Amino acid sequence: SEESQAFQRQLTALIGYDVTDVSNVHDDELEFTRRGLVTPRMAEVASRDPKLYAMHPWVTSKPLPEYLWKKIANNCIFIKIHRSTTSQTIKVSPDDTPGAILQSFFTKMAKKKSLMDIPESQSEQDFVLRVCGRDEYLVGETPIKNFQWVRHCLKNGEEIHVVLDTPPDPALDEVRKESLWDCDRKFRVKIRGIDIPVLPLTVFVEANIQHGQQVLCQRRTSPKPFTEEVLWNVWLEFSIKIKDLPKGALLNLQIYCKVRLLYYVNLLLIDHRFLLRRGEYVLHMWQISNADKLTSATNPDKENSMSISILLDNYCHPISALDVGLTMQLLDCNFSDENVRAIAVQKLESLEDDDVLHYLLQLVQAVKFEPYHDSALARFLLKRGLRNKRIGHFLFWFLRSEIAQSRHYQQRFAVILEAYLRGCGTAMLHDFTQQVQVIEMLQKVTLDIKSLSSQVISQLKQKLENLQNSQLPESFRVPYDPGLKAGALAIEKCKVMASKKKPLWLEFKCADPTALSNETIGIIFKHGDDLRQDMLILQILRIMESIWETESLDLCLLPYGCISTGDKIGMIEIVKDATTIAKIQQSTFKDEVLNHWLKEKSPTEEKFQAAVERFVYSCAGYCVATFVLGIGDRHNDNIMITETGNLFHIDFGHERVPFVLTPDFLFVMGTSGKKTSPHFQKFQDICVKAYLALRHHTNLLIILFSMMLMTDIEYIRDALTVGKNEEDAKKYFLDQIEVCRDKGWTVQF
Amino acid sequence: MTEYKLVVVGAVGVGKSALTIQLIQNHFVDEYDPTIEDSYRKQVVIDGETCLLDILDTAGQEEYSAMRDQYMRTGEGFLCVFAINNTKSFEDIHQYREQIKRVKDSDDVPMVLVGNKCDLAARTVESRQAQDLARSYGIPYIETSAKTRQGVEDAFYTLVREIRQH
Ligand SMILES: Nc1nc2c(ncn2[C@@H]2O[C@H](COP(=O)(O)OP(=O)(O)NP(=O)(O)O)[C@@H](O)[C@H]2O)c(=O)[nH]1
Ligand SMILES: [Mg+2]
Repeated sequence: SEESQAFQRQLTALIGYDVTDVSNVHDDELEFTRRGLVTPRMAEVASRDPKLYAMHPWVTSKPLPEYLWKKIANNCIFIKIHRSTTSQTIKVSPDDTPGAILQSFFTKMAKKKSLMDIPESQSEQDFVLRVCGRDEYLVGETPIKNFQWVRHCLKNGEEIHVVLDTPPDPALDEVRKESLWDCDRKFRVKIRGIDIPVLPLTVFVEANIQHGQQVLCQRRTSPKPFTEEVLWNVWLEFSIKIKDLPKGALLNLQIYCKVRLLYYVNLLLIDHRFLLRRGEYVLHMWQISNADKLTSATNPDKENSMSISILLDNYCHPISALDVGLTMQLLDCNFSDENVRAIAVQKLESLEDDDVLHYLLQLVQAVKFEPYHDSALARFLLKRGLRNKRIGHFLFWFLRSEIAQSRHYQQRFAVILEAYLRGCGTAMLHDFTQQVQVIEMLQKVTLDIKSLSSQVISQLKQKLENLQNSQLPESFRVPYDPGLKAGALAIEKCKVMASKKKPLWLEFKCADPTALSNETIGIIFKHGDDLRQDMLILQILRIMESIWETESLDLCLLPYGCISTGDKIGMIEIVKDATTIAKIQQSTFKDEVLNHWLKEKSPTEEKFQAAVERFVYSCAGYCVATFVLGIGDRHNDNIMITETGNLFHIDFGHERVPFVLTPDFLFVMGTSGKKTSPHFQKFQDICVKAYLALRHHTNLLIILFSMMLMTDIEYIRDALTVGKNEEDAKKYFLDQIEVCRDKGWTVQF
Repeated sequence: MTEYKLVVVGAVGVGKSALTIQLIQNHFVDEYDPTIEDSYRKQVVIDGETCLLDILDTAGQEEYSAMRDQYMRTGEGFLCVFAINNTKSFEDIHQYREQIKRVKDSDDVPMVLVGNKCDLAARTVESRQAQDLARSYGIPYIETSAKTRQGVEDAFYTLVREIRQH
């Protein structure tokens, strides 16, 4: 159908890759998978609730932290309900249902519906409690105490403002309609010969029968002058028998030139339908600059790539939270046994949307380690994404990102991404499409302005206007934050931060009227650096605050927003009322500076003593965390602090010193030189407490870290004092503090 | 479109919500609905200046006195209200006066002493006392009545003007 094709265009637009392509395919696994995923889709679509799906409540079954239960005074929690230019503070019990809270407020308005400005006729059942300024609803049979946003407010100590407005139309989430000659014969392959357009010793071929990173058999060929089309036409029979080939077995062919590896390509010996591969093959190889070294995909670049030629015999054919995360250990390169992997994914199904959100990235990457495209692991992601709009959001960008910069897996992630899009509803597709236009729009401007490297300062404003005038959406959903709708663009505040790369500082007027403020949305659109890094450091950082939460610890980390939107492109959230330590020292010189700035920003004296307490915790949170991740040694320029005293590192891309605990920091804790302080003591106590809390999960952390590097990790094992007991590790950290306590401004200047 | 942040404070029951809802919806509420903290906004044109009023309706019950510092800080102008048939509330007006000076470490904070419920016969707070006190504080004094709309718009606009003269 034409329409069916008009919609395909639309999808190929978000995906960024064409799945109907056949140019770089030596079979049909991709096509077969595209149809294999249809069932899981409809199945998930058919069972989801139109109401709750469209509202996508953010809740949690975890109990409430002690540091949070303490927060709520008596058995109540104040909530402010807004409508128009009116708002009221209502008392509510932690165990009160959003709907219950709404029945209350409504009865309290038995004769005042006019004040709030609630249409007398307008039923009460036709109202929903939405967080003001963002697309976060408080709905469903769930205690107000279990909504992430509440916990967020209680925690950060902010007030809870909900705007009484109308529920989304579920109708907006409409979804479109639509055996061998002998299994005892030792396997063997015929290497015809290599070939290559241009060229920079001698070279031979290496053929291995593999099952993951595990090499079974291995054969080579007679060395020959690395001409332009070396030939061999030799048979390489392996010791393995057809029947002995393991499911997912690979034919690894590598070109060696002490010999050096230059090229490599892989071929699935046992196709998805459990059938030995057979025939003539011309595989465009990959070139040396790991999971990429395992991909079964061939090189998209047919024009200028080393092509090896093989021939396989043919035959006759008629016509329980941080615990579950440990399961992710079975989903890396170490385990390739489909069965083993399945059990693992199964075990992951018991996770809640909130937890999947925390491992979504690790999991996505884990897909590269799968022998075939269709797998439980992909189906788990597909389903968990079609089931929840917030997961779906991040699953989109994570996939669209990999597709935008990894040709080794662009094909696979694409088939998966399309599977999702075909069932996330029409509304979702639209929102996705608007976002794509923007990140694809500002992307242009970034290159149009970075190629101009002040009058450029005006070039930015100019170009922004071009977009500003009928071309850029009236408003879009901030990528790193699905709950934030950035509307108008405040070109005035837009600039071009000067650094190695040329990041773009953009401000956007919130598109939400209920927004309890005139502040603007700050997003840094940066090109050049691969935001894949940051995302991983942040992803872990969050898994740490939860590790500490299960121990009543709030180190006050600030995992700002960051999402990779393409290749070496992406955006990073901007934290208002926050500057870098460097800038502060640049606005003066004395070890008291930082402490001064704080008090200078804190209104009341009681406010200052707060930032100090918060500084203490945040600083301990990052010290410990940055040390266990091996990124403590940093520059004042890469460290920021909020006017409320919440320290936090940024820009992740990694004399000697454990971490950053300069004089100015120590000063704020009321210490200097070699002395102590009640606050500095508190700092040490927290450090040690947090540090040990992380060691209680040393395993989870190593499995999470290694998984990354796969797409020496023996350092973190030391940072985590593995082997040593509490009383020993405790001393280990304290000592590290003393190191910073003596380096002063050595490493900083 | 200047935005004036006005705060209405006073004892419990003196009529801070009546005075407000009166000036907002131009209607007088008879039921007593104890307030914790309600907020209301209204685009008003004072002396042709066309501004925006941010009226904050605070609590009177000392059971929420904590949150006084919060608003007393962000507050641009205070409408110190008391009932003329209830002496206590009058005395309590000093309590608010001090905490505001303190919380704002100033002596010129824009304030307006408001005597309310003037439509009630049984007065117990002579206007001389109220005038003198107001005179002491160096701020205007305006008797009102959310029932008969007496002095209502005047009280609020006088505050907006106090905020302007400060
Ligand atoms: N006669 C008369 N009654 C009034 C006047 N203002 C308020 N009332 C009445 O006094 C009662 C309390 O008024 P209300 O505005 O709720 O007082 P409040 O100071 O805001 N109460 P709270 O301190 O608990 O927040 C109501 O029943 C109301 O009708 C007034 O000017 N005249
Ligand atoms: Mg009231």
